[PDB]
Amino acid sequence: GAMGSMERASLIQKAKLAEQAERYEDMAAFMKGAVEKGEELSNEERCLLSVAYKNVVGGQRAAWRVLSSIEQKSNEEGSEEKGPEVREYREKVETELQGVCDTVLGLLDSHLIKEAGDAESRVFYLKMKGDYYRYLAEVATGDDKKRIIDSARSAYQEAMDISKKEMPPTNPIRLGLALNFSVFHYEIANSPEEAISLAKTTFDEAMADLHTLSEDSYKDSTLIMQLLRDNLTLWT
Amino acid sequence: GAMGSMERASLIQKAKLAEQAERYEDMAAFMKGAVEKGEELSNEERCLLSVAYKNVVGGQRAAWRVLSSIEQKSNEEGSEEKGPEVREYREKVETELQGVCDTVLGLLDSHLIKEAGDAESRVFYLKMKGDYYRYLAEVATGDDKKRIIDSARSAYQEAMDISKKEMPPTNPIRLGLALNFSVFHYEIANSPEEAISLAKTTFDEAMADLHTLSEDSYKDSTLIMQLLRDNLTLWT
Amino acid sequence: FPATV
Amino acid sequence: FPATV
Ligand SMILES: *SCCNC(=O)C(C)(C)Oc1cc(Cl)cc(Cl)c1
Ligand SMILES: *SCCNC(=O)C(C)(C)Oc1cc(Cl)cc(Cl)c1
Ligand SMILES: [Mg+2]
Ligand SMILES: [Mg+2]
Ligand SMILES: [Mg+2]
Ligand SMILES: [Mg+2]
Ligand SMILES: [Mg+2]
Ligand SMILES: [Mg+2]
Repeated sequence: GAMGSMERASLIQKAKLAEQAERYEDMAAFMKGAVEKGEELSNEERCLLSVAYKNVVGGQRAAWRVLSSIEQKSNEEGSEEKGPEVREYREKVETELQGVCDTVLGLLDSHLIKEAGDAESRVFYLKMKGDYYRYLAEVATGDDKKRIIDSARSAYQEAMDISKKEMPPTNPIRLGLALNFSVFHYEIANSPEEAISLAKTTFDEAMADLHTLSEDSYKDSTLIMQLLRDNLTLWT
Repeated sequence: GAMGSMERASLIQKAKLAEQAERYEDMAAFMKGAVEKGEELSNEERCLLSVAYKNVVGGQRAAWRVLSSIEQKSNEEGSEEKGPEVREYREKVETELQGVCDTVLGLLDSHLIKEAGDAESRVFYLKMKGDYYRYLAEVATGDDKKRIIDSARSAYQEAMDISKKEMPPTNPIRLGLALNFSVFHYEIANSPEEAISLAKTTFDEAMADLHTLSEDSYKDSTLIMQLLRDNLTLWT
Repeated sequence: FPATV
Repeated sequence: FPATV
């Protein structure tokens, strides 16, 4: 690894600098280097890892969607044959996105998840595993597509099971997991009723628990609750 | 070159796709591949080349400024010693920016400028040469700093001389050159009076020539004239 | 994009 | 940034 010679603390410091500079590819490479030191991650470090890769893959997904839309319009009837270039370039972006997903899933499997014993770490990593299989599913078309979808479902489900037993309904990790699993149901599993039911039940159970929270915790929980409501409004 | 096996037309097509997808690093690599085919560039292709690299280096410059600001605040009195990490990471971004500038200047020198015989191409490339030496000057501190500044000045000056002889005062290339050379004077050469004089004279001479233009040409010329006025307002 | 975090 | 093109 190109980060193997840098101190763990220096990698974390530089990931924070990269975030301030909006250099998310650098941020992700620094956090990959920190994970590969082999020590468990703190809550803040997990946040840095997730934010870095979410921004990298988010840009790739946005580009993939632009190119896929152009590719589909070029394949309708009446469109002029533009040659292989749109498909080739969509494939190039797709392969780069798959590579990033494989990298994150590799960090989770070697060995973040197996060493995560507390609910807050284990749920966070299993949510990430579901997210990155979900991103693979968005672009999947081959023999393993159903297994990719089910790998996302399985990871999200294990995270949900732990979160329901070990975390309050307002815990932002539990809320963010439910938000994303609900989107998985809607966009990946073709299960809009499950997506809506999960978002509504999550929202209502969190609402009933807000009275236990400090002002700071209330702000974090209500932020994600608003995203749940935003999706419910989009879907109903 | 990694683009050596791709058709020139496919490189141009993919540069346009990359622009639509906001993938400017890809766009620049595609346009670098197209330049290296050895044929001269059309007006649209010059635009694709310039927009691609302007966006790449613009992001690098923005990141460099964030990191340089943090580095300076860490070097004031009373600040806590944070170690070498801020300098190291600023240097990393700086070296990547210098590499991009060297790449563009290398394309201009081998062999875009020497084959550019029409005013619209030659002025455009000499403006680019001034721009990329200007970006090198923004980060320069060594023995060659004055020569980097003068390389920008020399390129801009040759472009100005050609533009004044061969182009109308409303030509958008002539206007964009004057805009950027004026910024060079203000920000690089510590010559604010020259920057202001150049922006004002450029604006006034273009104003007096707008009556010759079609509606389409008027829109392009007045767009850059507004940038000249914006800078004049910032500086006076 | 529906919202995800 | 002053404006450049
Ligand atoms: S981990 C980033 C800090 N937390 C948040 O920004 C938020 C309150 C939105 O919660 C949250 C963020 C992320 Cl990236 C993931 C989850 Cl599960 C929750
Ligand atoms: S080359 C891009 C097309 N032209 C323009 O957008 C504009 C009218 C702003 O003119 C212009 C752009 C660029 Cl990138 C460079 C110059 Cl010199 C002029
Ligand atoms: Mg160590
Ligand atoms: Mg593929
Ligand atoms: Mg249920
Ligand atoms: Mg050929
Ligand atoms: Mg240096
Ligand atoms: Mg003069």
